[PDB]
Parts: sequence; C-alpha cells; structure tokens
Amino acid sequence: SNDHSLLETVLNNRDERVIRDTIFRLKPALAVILLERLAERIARQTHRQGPLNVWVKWCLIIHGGYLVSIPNLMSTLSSLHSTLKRRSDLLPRLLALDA
Amino acid sequence: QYKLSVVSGGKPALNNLSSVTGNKNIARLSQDQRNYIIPFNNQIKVYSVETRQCVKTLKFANNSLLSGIFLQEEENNESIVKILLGDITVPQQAHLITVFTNNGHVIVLNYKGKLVESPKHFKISLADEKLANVFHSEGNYRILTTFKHNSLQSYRLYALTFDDAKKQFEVAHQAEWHNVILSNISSNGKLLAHMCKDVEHKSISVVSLFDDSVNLSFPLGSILSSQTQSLSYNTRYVSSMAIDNMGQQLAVGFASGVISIVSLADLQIRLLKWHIDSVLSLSFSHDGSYLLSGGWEKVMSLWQLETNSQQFLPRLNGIIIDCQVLGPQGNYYSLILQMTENNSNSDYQFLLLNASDLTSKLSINGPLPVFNSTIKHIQQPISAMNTKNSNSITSLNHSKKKQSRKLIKSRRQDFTTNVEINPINKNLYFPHISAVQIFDFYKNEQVNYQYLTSGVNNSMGKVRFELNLQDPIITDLKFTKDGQWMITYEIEYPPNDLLSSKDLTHILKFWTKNDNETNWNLKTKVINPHGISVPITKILPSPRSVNNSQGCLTADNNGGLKFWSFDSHESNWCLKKISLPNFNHFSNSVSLAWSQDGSLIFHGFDDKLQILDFDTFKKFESLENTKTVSEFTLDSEIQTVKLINDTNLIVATRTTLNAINLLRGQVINSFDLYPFVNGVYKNGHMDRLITCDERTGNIALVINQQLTDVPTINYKSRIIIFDSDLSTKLGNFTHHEYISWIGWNYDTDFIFLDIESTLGVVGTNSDIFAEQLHKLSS
Amino acid sequence: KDLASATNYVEGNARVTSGDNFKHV
Amino acid sequence: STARPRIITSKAPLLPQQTTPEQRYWRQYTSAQLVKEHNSVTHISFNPQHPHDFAVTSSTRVQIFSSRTRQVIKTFSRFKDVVYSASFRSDGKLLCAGDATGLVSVYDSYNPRTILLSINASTHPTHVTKFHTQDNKILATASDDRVTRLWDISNAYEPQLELTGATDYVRTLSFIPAAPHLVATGSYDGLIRLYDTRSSGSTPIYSLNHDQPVENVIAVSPTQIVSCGGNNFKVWDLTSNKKLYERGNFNKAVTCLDYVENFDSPMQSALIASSLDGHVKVFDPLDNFQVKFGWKFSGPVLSCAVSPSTAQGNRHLVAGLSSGLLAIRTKKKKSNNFQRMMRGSEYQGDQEHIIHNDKVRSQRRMRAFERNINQFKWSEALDNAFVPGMAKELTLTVLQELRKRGKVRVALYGRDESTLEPLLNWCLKGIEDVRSASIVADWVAVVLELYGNTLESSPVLQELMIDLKTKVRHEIHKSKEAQRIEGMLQLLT
Amino acid sequence: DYVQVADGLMVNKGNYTLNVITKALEDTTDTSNDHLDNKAYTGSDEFLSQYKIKAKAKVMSIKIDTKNSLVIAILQNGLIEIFDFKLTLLHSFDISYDNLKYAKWFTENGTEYVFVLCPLQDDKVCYKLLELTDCGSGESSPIKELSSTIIEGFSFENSKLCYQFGKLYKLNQGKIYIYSLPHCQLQQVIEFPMVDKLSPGDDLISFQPVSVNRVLLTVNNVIYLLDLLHCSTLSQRELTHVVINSEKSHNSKTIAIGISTKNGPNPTSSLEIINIDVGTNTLKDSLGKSFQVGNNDSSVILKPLFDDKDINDKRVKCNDVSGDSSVPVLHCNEVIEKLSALQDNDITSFDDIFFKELKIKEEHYTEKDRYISDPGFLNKVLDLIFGKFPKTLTFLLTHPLFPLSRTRNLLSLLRDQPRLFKQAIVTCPNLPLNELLEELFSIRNRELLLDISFRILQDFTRDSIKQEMKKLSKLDVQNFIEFITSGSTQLFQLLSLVLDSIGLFSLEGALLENLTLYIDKQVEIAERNTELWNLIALPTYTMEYLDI
RNA sequence: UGCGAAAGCAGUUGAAGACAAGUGGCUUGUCGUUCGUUAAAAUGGCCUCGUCAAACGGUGGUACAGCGUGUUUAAUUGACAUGGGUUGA
Repeated sequence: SNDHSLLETVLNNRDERVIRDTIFRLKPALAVILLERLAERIARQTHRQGPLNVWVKWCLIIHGGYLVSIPNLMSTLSSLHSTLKRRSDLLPRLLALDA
Repeated sequence: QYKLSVVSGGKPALNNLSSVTGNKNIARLSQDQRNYIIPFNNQIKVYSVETRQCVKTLKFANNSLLSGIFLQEEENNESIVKILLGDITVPQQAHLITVFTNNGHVIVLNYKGKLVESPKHFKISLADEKLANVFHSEGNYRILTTFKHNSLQSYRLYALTFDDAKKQFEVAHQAEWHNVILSNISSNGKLLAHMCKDVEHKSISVVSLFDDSVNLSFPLGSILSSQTQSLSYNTRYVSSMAIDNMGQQLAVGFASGVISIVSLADLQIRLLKWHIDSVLSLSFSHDGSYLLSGGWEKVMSLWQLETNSQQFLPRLNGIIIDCQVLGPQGNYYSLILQMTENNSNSDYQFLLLNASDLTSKLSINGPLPVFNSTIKHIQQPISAMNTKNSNSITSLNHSKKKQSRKLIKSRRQDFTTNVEINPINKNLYFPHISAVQIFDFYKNEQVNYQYLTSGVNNSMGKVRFELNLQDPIITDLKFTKDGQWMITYEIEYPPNDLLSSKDLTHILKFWTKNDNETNWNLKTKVINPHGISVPITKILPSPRSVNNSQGCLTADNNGGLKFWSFDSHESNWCLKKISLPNFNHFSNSVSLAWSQDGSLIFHGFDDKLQILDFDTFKKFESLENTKTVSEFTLDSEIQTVKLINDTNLIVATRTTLNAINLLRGQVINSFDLYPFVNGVYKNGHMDRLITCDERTGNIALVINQQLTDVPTINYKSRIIIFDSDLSTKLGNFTHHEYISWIGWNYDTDFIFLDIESTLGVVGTNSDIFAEQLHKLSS
Repeated sequence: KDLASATNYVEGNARVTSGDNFKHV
Repeated sequence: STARPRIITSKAPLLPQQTTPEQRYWRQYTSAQLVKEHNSVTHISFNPQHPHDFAVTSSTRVQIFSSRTRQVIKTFSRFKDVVYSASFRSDGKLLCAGDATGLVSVYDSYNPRTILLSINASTHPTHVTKFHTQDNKILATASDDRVTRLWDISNAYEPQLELTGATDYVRTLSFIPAAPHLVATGSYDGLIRLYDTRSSGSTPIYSLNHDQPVENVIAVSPTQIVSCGGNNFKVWDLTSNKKLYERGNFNKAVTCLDYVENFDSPMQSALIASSLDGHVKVFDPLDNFQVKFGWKFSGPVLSCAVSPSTAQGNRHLVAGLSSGLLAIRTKKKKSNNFQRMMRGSEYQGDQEHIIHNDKVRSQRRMRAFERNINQFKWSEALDNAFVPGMAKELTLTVLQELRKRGKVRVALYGRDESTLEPLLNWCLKGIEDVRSASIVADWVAVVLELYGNTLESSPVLQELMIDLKTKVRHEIHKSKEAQRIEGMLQLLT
Repeated sequence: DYVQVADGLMVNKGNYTLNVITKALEDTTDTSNDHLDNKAYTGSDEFLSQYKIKAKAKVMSIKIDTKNSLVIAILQNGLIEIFDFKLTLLHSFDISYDNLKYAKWFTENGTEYVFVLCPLQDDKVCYKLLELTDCGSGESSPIKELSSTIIEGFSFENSKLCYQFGKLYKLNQGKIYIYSLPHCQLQQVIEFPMVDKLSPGDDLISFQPVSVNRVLLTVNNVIYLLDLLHCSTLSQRELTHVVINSEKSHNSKTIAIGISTKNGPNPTSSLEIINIDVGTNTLKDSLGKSFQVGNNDSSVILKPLFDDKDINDKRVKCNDVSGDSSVPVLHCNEVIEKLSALQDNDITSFDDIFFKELKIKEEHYTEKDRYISDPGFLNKVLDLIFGKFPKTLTFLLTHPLFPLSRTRNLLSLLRDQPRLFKQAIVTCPNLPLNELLEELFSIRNRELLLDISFRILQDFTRDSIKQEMKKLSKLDVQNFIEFITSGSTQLFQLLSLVLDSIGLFSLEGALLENLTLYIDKQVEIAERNTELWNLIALPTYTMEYLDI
C-alpha cells in the first residue's frame, strides 16, 4: 500500500544489523519503491538524511543485482538522483565557507 | 530572380554632436500640434499624436531627390540637423517643412499628401563649417557653425536672408566664440549660453542672438562653491546647462549630481540636490518656474522652483539624456531615453508625453538589437564612475581612441546578433539585455517590450556603483515551429566581491501566449539545465512530428543533449530524453540539426558531426553495416550543420564549407571560407550569419572591411545565395554597410539586419461651392 | 497601463524545476 | 513610465512529493468527529434529494444525522434483530431498512414513528435493501437466501420478480444508471451476475468473474461498473463484458465503494474505497483509477460514503468502522433621507453612451521588507528580514534581493554585536537547507570579512561562530556522504 | 534511394490459411495452389488465362479464363453457383469484386459496360474509353484507370459509372504500369533504367526519375512510396523507395517474373506451385533512417576539391583577413603528380618522397590550414608510403596532423618509435579505443600513460569506454590498481572507470583494502589542499614619551 | 588586452605639452591635450491615481507563502459621503 504511518514506525528502527537483514529479507521487486520513499523523505526533511541514508546504502548493497538488471535506473529512482545531486552540488561552496 | 531591398526603418538618429547639451532633440511638433515630425536615419517619420500611428513617411532612399545627398558606402557624416515648420522661401503661407542638414543643403518638403518629385532645395554658400543648428524668431533667421589648441571646437553665428536671387541664402556673421565646451539655447530660441575655457579655468557666457538685448560673461569659479575646489573633479565638471526665456536664471547641472540655479543679474546661486549620479539633462518651463531634470536614475524630476518641490516620474526605460517642455502652454514633455543596458550600441527612444497625467503619448523607437561588439564611434555616456555601462569623467577621450584603435588594428571584428521571427504573425523579436523588443517590420514600429529575467532591470535606476551590476543576458530564444511557445536561455550573473561571484546560473524558460495577447506567460523554468555551471551552446526547436512541434533540443559544450517536451498530462514542459557524454574537453563550437521526418539528429560538436537517432537517442546503428558512417571528422570545428532538406546537409566550419548527401553518402561540394571569415567571428556565430529556406536554397554571407590607399571603420556586405546543394550562385548581392544577421521568414523571403538597423529583404457653381466650403469650414 | 511601459517580470505559478529530475525516460 | 515590479518570492526547484490539487482539495476535509456506536457500523447511505442528511446503520437502530450539526436528528430503534441496510429512495422521501430476520421495513424518512410497510422477505437475514434509482416504486432486497427479490411497494405480498441463480451469499445489488431494466448483483462466490428484468430473471444475461468474493458493486458510468472484493477492485466495461482496470493498493479486503460526479472539485469524478485495514482511499476514474488521497483510521473501516453530487453546503466524508464508531470529516464553506440624498452610487453605467474606466486595481499589501527595499532602506530591510514571524522563503528572498540588487556590505555596514546576532542566529538554521546555504555562505563570508575585529572584542559572537563552524562541519559531512552515495549508484548503471 | 537489399487469390491473407492464393500457371493446364490445404476445383478452365483472382472468399473461387466471362467454383463445399456470359473474347484477367465495390464487364476489347458483383446485376454501358492496353483498378473512389495505346489516359469511377477525368497521356510500350502504394499515382517503368511516377487523378507525369540498374519485375509494395523490383534474369529482388500506422512485413503483392516467384512474402519459400527458397525478412519503407542504408540510384563520385567564390573584380577585396597571403595557388594536377613523384626508388630515403610532399604543400611540416587536399589523395599517398617504404621525417609527421587519415592507424602500437609514437598518441585525429586500451594496459610506466589516458578520456563517451573496457583480463586490472597505488587527475577518473566497469562481485580483498587505504589518504590530502586553495580603540589611561 | 570553456593560459602600467598647489627653477598632482601600446564621497536616492474585509482557482512550502479571478485552462464579491473641524502624545 502507501502507508506512511507504519512506514514511519518501521524506519524509525535504527539498529544497523536489524536494517541489514531486514533489507536482506525484503523482496527485491519493491526495494526500488522503498528507495523511492526514502529518497522523498530525505528530500523533504533534511535532518533525516543522517539516519535514513543508512537504509539507502544497504538497499543498494544487498539488491545490487535487481537494480542493475532494471533497464532504467535513473528514470526509476530519479528522486534519489535529484536529492543527492542537490545535496552534493554545493560542496565546494561550503568548503570555501568553512575555510 | 532574387532581388535585394531595404524595406524597414532604422534608428531615430538625433544630433550626434558633442558640446550641445539640452537641445539635441531635432523632432518637431506641428503648429496645429496634431502630428509630430521626427527624422530617422532612413526617412522622415510623421506620427500623429492623436492616434499614435505613423501617417506619412518621407523615405530618403525612395528617390534620387535626396538619396543623392547620401547613399554612400563610406560617408554618413552628412546628417540632418534641423527641421523648421514654415517655408523659408515664401513667407505668410504652412503644411510643409524645411529641413537643414549638417552640410548646407536646405530641402523644402511637403509632408501633406504625396511628396513632390522635385523639392525646393538650395545649398547655402558656406565655408568649411558644419552647421550646428539654425534658429528662428519673429521673421528673422540665424545659423550657427563649428570649426577646426586642445581639441575644442569653435562656434560662429550668422544671419540669413534670401530674397534677391532665389537659389542662395546670404549670410551675415554676427559673432564668434573661439573655444566652446558646452552650449544650450533657450526654449524660444531667443538667447544661448555656452562655456569658454579661457584663462585659470573655464568661463560661462550668455548672449541674445536675435538682438543685442543682453550679452554677459563670467568665470564659473564665481558660480562654483568653495567646497568644490578641495573635492573631486566631478564636483566641478559640468554636464548640463539651461536658460529660461528671459535670461534671468540659468541651471548648471554638474557631474557630481547637483544642480545650481544662478541668477544672472547678480550671480547668486541656489543648489538643488536630488540626483545621486550625474545630471544629464535640464530644461526650464516657459514661465521659468519649473525645472525638468534627468540623469542616470531613470527618473524625470520636475522641480517646483518656488518651494523646491520635486514631482517624479520614476521608471522610464532609459536614462534621460534630453528633456524639454514643448507646447505653447507647456502641455507636452519630450524626452530622449538612452537605454544603456546594452553597451554595444547607442539606442535612443524618443518619448513625448502629455503633461496632464504624465502618460506616454507617442513613444517612438527603432529596432533595438544588441551586437556582440561596439559598433562605430559609440561612446557610452558620461557618469561619475567608470563602469561597465558608462565611463567616468576622465576616460571618454581614451575610450574613443581605444575603440577606434580596436576597430582598426584588431582581428575579432564580429558584432553579429541573433534575431528571431515569430512564425505565426511574422514579427521579429530582438532580445535586448534581459528583455525582448517585439517589433513588426511591415510598419517598422515596436509591438512591445518585455522583461524576461529577474534582475533589477525595471525596479530601480542604478547609479554610480550599481552600474557595475548587469542583468541576466538572454542569449538564445527560439520559437516552436507552430509559434505557440518561446524557449529562452539566459545567463544570470552574480555580483562581484562575494563567494559566489565566479559561478554563473543558467536558466532555460518556456513561455506561452495565445494569438491575441501581446505578452508571454512563463509556464515553467529550469535553472541549471544540463547541470550546474554548464552553458547551453545551442537550442533547437523541434519539427512538427515529435510532439506536435512541442519539443526542444538543448546542447552543451560537453556534447551533452537534452530533449525537453511539453506533455499535457503533467501540464508542464518536462525532461524527456537525455544523452550525456562525460568528456574532459569543452568547446562552444556546437551545432544541431534535425531531420524533417523526426527520425535522426545531426549533432555537430567540434571537429565531429555525430549522427544520433531519435528512438534510443544514441549514435545511429544498423546491424548490417551498410557503410553506416555516423561521424564526419572535418578539418576544423564546425559551426553550422544546416540541413536544407532530407537528402543533404550543409556544414560550415572555419576553413571550408562542405555539403554532404545521405541518399548518396559522401561529400558533394565544398567551398573556401578562410580568406573571408578567418578569425573574425566568435565560434558559434556562423549559424546566425548563414541560413537556409525550406525549398529554395541557402544563403551565405560575408563581410569585407574596406581599406584606404590599413583597414578602416567602413564596411561592405557580400551576400550570396545558392539553390539545391551549392549548385549555382544565382544571387550575388552587395550591400553598402555591415550586415549582422540573416534569416528566412516562413513565406520565401530572407530578412537581414544592417549594422545601423535597417531591415532589408532578399525576395523573389457646386464644385467651387464644395471647395470653398471645405476651405471656410475647417 | 501605458503603451510605452514595459511588461514587468512575473513568474506567477510557473513550475520551477531543476535539470536533474529524470522522472521521464 | 511603468509600475514597480513586485519582489518575486524565491522559489527553488520543486522537491518530490509536492501537494497535488487533488490532495489539497481532499486534505481540507478536516475537524474529525468520532461517535462511539453500540456495535460495528455496517452501512451508511445519504439522502439524495436535499443531499444533506445521512443514515448510519449500527446494530438494531438506524440514525439519521444532519449535515450541518452532525448530531443525530432522528433515529429508528424499533427493529427486533440487527438492522443491516438502510437507504433512501431516489426522491429522498422514504427509507428502507433490511433486518437480520428477513423483514424489510420501509418507514418514511424524517418520521420514525410511521412504519409505512413491512415486507416480509426470506426467513434468512436480508443484507441489502435499496430502491431503484430510475423507478420509484420498486425495491430490491437481497438476503442470505442466495436470491434477490424485486418488490413493487404497492403489491407488497409477493415479489414482482425473483432473481435467483447465485450459489452463495448475495451481499450487494446495483442498478445500471441509464438502462432501468438492468440489475447487477454480487455474491460471495465472486461472479457478479446481472439480470435483464424483462426476461425470465432466473438466469443472468452474463456474469463477471471477480475472482475474490465481492463485497460491493457500484455503477460508475451507464457502461462501466466497479466491483470490490478481496484486496483489489476491478472495473468492468458492460457493453463489452470485459475487465479493464484493477487496483490492488490495499492490505486487506476492500469492504465498500462509492462514487461522486460533477461536484465542486479538481477531480471531476471520484471513487472512494474502504478496506478493513484502516484505509479509505480516493481514486480518480479519469486517469486510469489512480489513487490521489487517503485517510487512515483507528481500526478496520467497514463502510464509507461522501456527500452527494449536489450538496450545496457543508460537505462530508463519513466512514463507519468495525470497531463500533463513526468518523466524520467535513469541509465547510442608514436612513431613507440619507439614501435619497446619496442615491446614485450603485448605477454602473447601463443606459450611458460612453463608459470610462481608469480606476486602477488595488494590488496586494506590501510587506515591510518590500517597501523598505523600495524606499532604499537596505539595512532596515535586513532588520525586517530577521523578525521572528517571518517565513523562511521570505527571509531568503529578501537576502537574495539584497544580494542581487545592491550590496551585502551596504546592508551590513553600521552593525555591531547586538545587531549581527539576528543574522548569524538565522544563518545557523539556514545553513542546514540546500536552498538557503549558498546565500548563507556568502553572507557569513562577507560579515566575517568586515567584522573580524568585533570577533576579537565580543566573546558572545565568538561562540556563535563556533556553533556555525560545527554546523558547517555536519553539513560538509553530509555533502561528502551524498557524493559517496552518488558514486556508489553510479557504479550500478 | 533503395532499401535493405538482400534475397539474391485473396491479397490480404498470410499463413495459417489453406490456400488464399489460387493462380494460373505457365505451360500447364490452367491453375493451382498450395499450403504451408484447400481444394483446387475448376472455374470453367482450359482457356488462355494469364492471371487468376477470387472474390475474397476462396470457396467462391474461379479460373479467370479467356472466354469473355467466368463462373464460380466450389473449393471448400461442393455447391457451385450460377453465372451469365457477357462477352466471348478474352476474360483471362477477371477480378471478382466485394459487396458492391468495383466491378464492370470489361473483358479485353473496349466493352467496359458497368455492372455489379452478381450474376445478373447490371448498370450503364461505360465502354466510352478507347482501346486501353493498361486497365487497372484502384480505390480513389473505386475506379477503373485506363491507359490507352491510342495513347490517352482516362479514369472512370465504378461507384456511379462516372468518368472522373481524362487527358492525353503519351504512354509507350511499358514494363509495369502499376498503381501506387497509396494509389494516388501510377508508377510506370521505362525499359532499362527508368521509373516515372505519374499523377493518376489527372493523367500527367509528376516525377519522371531514372532507376539504379537493370530491373524487370517491379511492383509497388504495401508502403508509403516504395516499390520492390526483381531482376530479369536474376533472383535478386531488391527494394527501392522514392501502411503508415503499423505497416506490412510480408504478404504484400504477388507479381514477379523470376524463377517462379509466386506469392511473394518476405520469407517466400513455400510457393503455390514452385516450392522455392526464401530471402530477406524486413518490413516496408520507414520514414527516413533506412535511406541512409539504401543509399543507391546514385554512384557518380568525382574528386571534390575546394573551389572559390568567383572572382568578379576580386582586386577590391578590402583588407583580407589572412596573415600575409591572399589565396593559396591551388595545384590539384600537382597533387596528382606528387603521387608519381613519390612512388619511386626512394625505398628507404626521404630525398624523393618527403621533399616531394613538402614541396607540393609548402607548410611548416607539422601544421594544417595551408590545405588544399582530398581524402582519397591522402589515402593513396599513405598507401604508397605504407608499401615499399615510418622513416620519413616530414610526410608522416605532417600527415597525422590532418583530420582525414581514415583508419590505417592500427599498427601504431605495432611500430614503436618514441617521438613518432607520442605524436600519434597526441595528434592523430581518429584512434581506435581497442588499441588505445591495449596501449594503456600494456604499461611501460611512464608519462605516455598520462598522454594516452588524456585522449581516451577526451574523445570517447564514458559508457562507450566502459562497454569496451569490459574486454579486459584481470591481471591487467590488478596490475593497473597496483601501479596506481604505487605511483594524475585523469587517471583518478580512469580508476573510477575501471571500478565501474570491472563489475559487481568478482573481486579480491587485499587489493580492495589497499585501494581503500590509498584513496582514503588521497581524499585527506585533496581536502587539505582544497582548504589551502580556498584559504588563499582607546583606553582610559596611557603612558608615552615625547621629545625634550 | 589576446586566446579561450564556464576553468585557465600569455602580455602589462610609456612619452610629449599645458595648468594647479607647494617650496625663474625644483617637487607633487591633474588634464571636456596629443602621440604610441593588442591594452569613493556637495546629506545627495524612484509620483499620485482607493483602502479595508471576506471568498475562489491554480502554484510552492493547511493554519504558512505566492500569483491570479478586466479574461482565463480555471477562478470574486461586499462595505465605505475615499471630505471638513476639534481634541488627539
């Protein structure tokens, strides 16, 4: 479904081994939509990028075959690409700022 | 079967003299002030102030009567210097104007009905003098003349008579002034003030010219304060002066910003400080109790001189370089607005306005293009600091010497511009700086003007430091082929002296209008298409077969391509297709073309013309390898990939001009460009220099800067056409002036833009009772 | 409004997007 | 001369999950009411005609609520067993209720004391009772007898038609909304049967195989009908006997559906669906039955409805839960001598030849920062930025207008310790966001460029600079690790 | 203007049918059919038939016999239908109609009396047209188009028996005057090399084009504007292009004069009487991308040299923009003669080849832009030095500095001189990335690694690098990682490319941890020197001194 | 200033004459002066034409923000004599 409430109660769990084998036991046909939900939540709330990108690095590591066999990776998880591009695009600017 | 003509008008071309402040507006009102007679560089326009339409246009090049005065390929210093409303030949009988030029011809021209095919012209017996202006009063006529140490001019006043032999005007020589810095004449033309430079410093002298009623003079150190002698040179430089119709008071406007009304009988001054940058124009009203002033802020103020109370008019799309009251009761103000966001051309807007509600009755303007370089003795006007929109109090002489030396010695003499044609209603869209002038050329008057970026373009008249900020530049705009959408690309520049001062922003905007409203609406904008800090070298609208002519194709200098298209479901113009390569070399010698079928795209990157398909948006492939040549390395970086029709395509690069067929997959013709266009245009401007048709050929266009017996400031244009894959030069035309852009309007003509903006085209009982009653009831 | 007055810039309800939303193939 | 251009509020590129018009409209259904019933709310119908009241069928009573006070105006309690279905006639004049003893009782609405007639249907429980939507005097009752009946309410002794043929537990009727001879019935074996009533009626003309046991069948067009049962709902073209959409966006079984048309909405049609897991969702029939909004409730939702198409007032979404309670979310909506003296002020030029109009339109009120930027009070514009009640995009747009327009330094010249602390104390919050951090970077860089001595003197902005340093340290760890994720999925192309 | 060129009765069916094509036969009794099976009964056969069609029913079939009339057959059931004779001369090309679409009683001799698709329905007698040698039927508004050797064109419509148009078309003895693919024109081929398209609504030529070569059995395909043509004494059925929603790939038309080329689909093996082999399997004409493949009917290339804008008083050229010269004196005859001056007995010397080339092209001998050159000329002089003679010091230095070298560059690793090899790395402007990756991973551990990584980065797209650097072993990439960790910017992004292109799982651990430690310290030093680059009052009482 | 890509890569900054100030010269500085070279500041800031209230339609982030409702894909109505006088700090 699209259940934001119990999606929030499942990903306020932040023990690394629990996240790891949770995504391992996840079905790989919906790792792309778990990654879409995580991407949209870190796009909106910016303090979630700390805790929630632990989930997004584990989804890529475990399901490294399904979403390399998918034909349009960028078109299917565009929101992750746009969020990380706008997060890492300004890195020279705050390099100069903290210098 | 092809013929060249010049069909559309040019710039308004006021008095381009130094040392005349105030009256440089040579446009006149009628005596029955219903029509307004303005000269242009190509014609006399006569607008009508009631209906704002042009009602009569006296074209100079239409007839040998006065195109014999000037049609030269080298000499345009023959200029039109005054218009008078009467008839100087026979008095007491007026519906026709007598124009005095700057050389000595006096042409009498009828602007009511058809122009007579032999005007009443004369040529006054004149010395080497060059005709500053003429002056009228009751009955009598004066004239003033300029001369040959320190570079200053020298003025000399004559009086005229005509009567004995009706070919010559006899002159009288009242007096001289042997060094003139600045000058102005009162509104009635009854007296004139000027400056002297006669030693420790300059001097100021006023003289009545139609009588010896008054002539006084004084050193201007008695005008100037005691504070100004220990301050900067702007506090004592004077850029304007004006006198009223009695000669009691005089307005000295300084380059520091202040104005000072001196009272001429006793030399007591009064300071008016509002202008925060230099004062550029002053005028008095007829009674002398109101002072109009204009400067670098785009605000015309009028000072109530009783209580020193300003009334403003703040956003006048150009700095006021001349303002004056106009009517008998002073019901109109005429203004000249210099519109100095582009530094490459001096483009003046003529704007009178009724004084009642201060609304622009009859604003007049030529086409406003922005050329890639400065043009021909163009000097951006004086100011307080030396900026990127002006120059300071010192650098005018050095700047004009440097600009003349740059036009003589240098190599990149390309001042070419992009003009677009709206394919629905055939009006052309000159993208000004951060704005567009929509302008139709079947009546050569501006449709409107629209700001397309988000700058401080309109909200504020920028002054002494703030003129070092530039509004975003519109560098591309193209219409979709049904004329429904306008794609535009702009470079947003940051202000200096901060952290983000060295990264630009690149914004691609998509505008829409229906076929009635004159102004476009932004439907979407994408900031940083293709990525951060990367430009767009070329946008190309798409043919009528991809998304019903609602797609655009943008190119990088990485060779990346993005295909954007408007879909109605998500009601916006979104990013459909992408082909990005990640090189480590960049080049802005990028070109693009599309097959009319909508099947394959010719991506002319530098030294390399790749062939992409459209379905998978990668390089073209057939598995059978039927000599599938999908790249054409040429001898230099290519700047036009213009495909005339689906058979063949013309490539133009900086040495040669090739043509390549695809139903017979090899080179068919080639031409030599290097002796003509060598290192003179910036790489990416041959696309606007040459163009095509959809059936009937292709147009090359070269430029020869003329020579003496070294190059000079004079130019000539050699345009040539070809039909059907470079077969025959069936058109070989030569135009007397530099040519800047050529492009095909969508009904088999090619329009071109002259460097002085004349658009040209290469194409294919009771009867006596009735008469006396219409007399006696009018 | 006046006929010589330029049209001001107004975004209105234009959708501002970036160049990196690859939501379409 | 022109008018002054308004200060354009800085809009960034849009982020994902923006607010759609459909979800803005469906999100202004608020001010929820929770009414605890005696048992699970099984059915809820709305009055059609003055579409402003709704009947809720709890156990052994039916309560009509009003759509302006949301209290029980009237109640029907004289049932012997659990009342199951309660619907209004198409004229909204009378109310039928099927009861667990197989006794359809039809009262008139807005009068619970006058039971108009008691049809004694099957001995089994009668689970669905609704009048015809075209005809007025026929009532269709299906029961746990695996046979529906059409009753003429004049002759209420024998049923005028007996639609049999279904193998198990017919729980839903529906009528087809242009052909009045066409009754689609739905049972717990799947198999939406549907009957032409001019024929025999003991055989359907065809059957639609929803594979799950259906819970509801409604009719959207005159052509297409939607059946819910199991985790999905399917839509069926009826002229071609053929399924064409199926949405399975739930966890548990979809209990009920209803449909809206032509009401004041961005959505021209709306099918909402209630599904035993807490969720009620709204699907738009014009773009392929895609889901547009949803509500989550505090238990399994058994039935739902919305206000009908012509509601003209306070508009309602009601959902009755299996927990035994009812949730309503609504969207709301001098002298005769003096007048004879001041008569003409309402005339507006009807018989008059020329009509002149130059009253300018009154634009939106300028905020203090916008009028200070207009009045060239640039330091006062910065001060008006850093008031507490300012929106974050408004502080950003006045910072960007002072950056593009004139001078950061002019806006920062006459400051000291007490008048810089608002700027830096906002820069702490603005350094986190992507859209602000470029402007925050150059503003902090300029203020430490021209206040490096106040750094030495005042210790109470040294600590602000240190907190800003740790903020940029956290943000630079974030902007580095985002580049690492960008590379680690660049590897997976 | 060709198409994909290979392969050296109901008209809208295919396979999975029994026999929807029953046709006559040369030198046989009358007619036959086959399957991939329907019965072959008689349509009152044994006459002088030249073609055979049906009423689009295949059990209302016939034998179109030269007897002025035709009857029906029973090819499925056994029950015949009745008929009625109109003429008695030659009805060998009879075409029975659909339900009242296009039918008239025209047999062979100018008697085109209109009728219907029935045995007793009649209409007007529209025999007004003259003796027509090419009478066809089209669907403009179903129409008999007559082209007459009394020469004149006419077009009658058999919808109301109305003569739509007619003119004087001077058509000679044709080869195939077949109606167009959209039917709007008439493609009539002249005998050897020509096929003209005429306007078949007004009887006038619209585009008279020549063809490629010899072709005899030509007919319009089910395409937009494309035809198929088989050779006369050839089995070569080529295609040319002068239905638009989801077009045809096979079973388009059956009119050919090859070796019994009946029922011509794309895979045209199992014929109706012939049992032949098959050929090409493409679709019809696409929009415009297949004409880059079929680039035929023009083969007239010459030696294209750079011309000049014609000198009509060119002495007033007004300050030419060159350095000192005005125009290079073009000598293409000397360009051709330099080949004879070079292909000589300078078999190991640069006295009669390098001096010859640098005398024919007076340049600085490492520079372009004093061009006048042809790619065939440069290729032939490169062939003459790739023959009996890289020991020239001027010719093979000044002509890898030319953007037309044309793929004779493969032995650039196979010859190894240092200065010529580095110059061919930097400046040779077409290089194969296979040889470039081999030279990159055949490491000699020098600065030419940087010079080869530069070009492999700056002229090939990243994914085209990745797909063709998958074609490597693992010792190469392990020694590449070892050499990077031992001992720069372009090779860092090349390292990114090798990590993206080795794949996901099949790696090792010690090399990975070594690379992890190396790039951890690399990011630390990059961060610190990025920091370096971004890093580039009165008291109340004093005590001081003054002069005494 | 030239070549460039948005990075960068090469080049700098002379002479004459006049005037001003300071102490006929000497020093310093200017130039509505010329030749050659590809080459911060005069207390001095932007008009009136009608506001206020309540909705509605899209757009961003539903109290927040913004644009629009004169015709537009869409969407607006209503109050007020838009004065003068006295206090009002």
